Amino acid sequence: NSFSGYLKLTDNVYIKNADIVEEAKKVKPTVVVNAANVYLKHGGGVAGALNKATNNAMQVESDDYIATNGPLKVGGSCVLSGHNLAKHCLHVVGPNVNKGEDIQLLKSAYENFNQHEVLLAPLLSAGIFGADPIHSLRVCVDTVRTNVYLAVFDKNLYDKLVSSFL
Ligand SMILES: O=C(O)[C@@H]1CCC[C@H]1c1ccc2cccnc2c1
Repeated sequence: NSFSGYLKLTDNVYIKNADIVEEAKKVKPTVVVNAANVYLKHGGGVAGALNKATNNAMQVESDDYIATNGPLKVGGSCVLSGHNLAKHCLHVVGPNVNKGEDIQLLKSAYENFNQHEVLLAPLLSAGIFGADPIHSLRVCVDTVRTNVYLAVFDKNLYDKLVSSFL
C-alpha cells in the first residue's frame, strides 16, 4: 500500500494516470480489484491484462473457483489470491450495460469495495462493459466509503475525470 503520485479527489478516492498492472507489481497492495465477468474468464480489458501479468495463474485458480462454487452474480464479488500482484484479488462484476444489464447494479458492484480498508482498482463497467467512465467515477464516489486508489491507463480519460471532478 505504498502508493505514490496520486491526486486526492474526495476524503477517500485517489486517482493516478497509471497502468494498474505496473502499480500492482511495484506496490504489492493488500487488495487489487479485477473488473471481472460472472464466469471469471479473463479474456480482455483489465482482466486480460491482470491475468497475463500472472502468466495465467489467475485463470487456473479462477476456473477451479467456478467449478466448485459456480458463477458470480452481476454486482457480486469473490476474493482469490493476488499471486505476484497483491496479497488478494477482489474479482468484482459490474453490469455490462451493452448487453442490457442494469446500470443500477454498478452501485452494488462498488459496494463490495467497502469490505476492504484499502484497494488498488480500475473504473468498473467502463471500457468493454460500455458504461460512461465519468458516470462510473461518480458512482464510485457516491458509494465507496473505504480508501480507493484508482489507476486510469488512458491519459485523455484521466485528464477528463480530473477536470470533471475538480
Ligand atoms: O483506465 C482506463 O483507461 C480504462 C478505463 C476502464 C478500464 C481501464 C483499463 C486499465 C488498464 C488496462 C490495461 C489493458 C487493457 N485495458 C485496460 C483498461
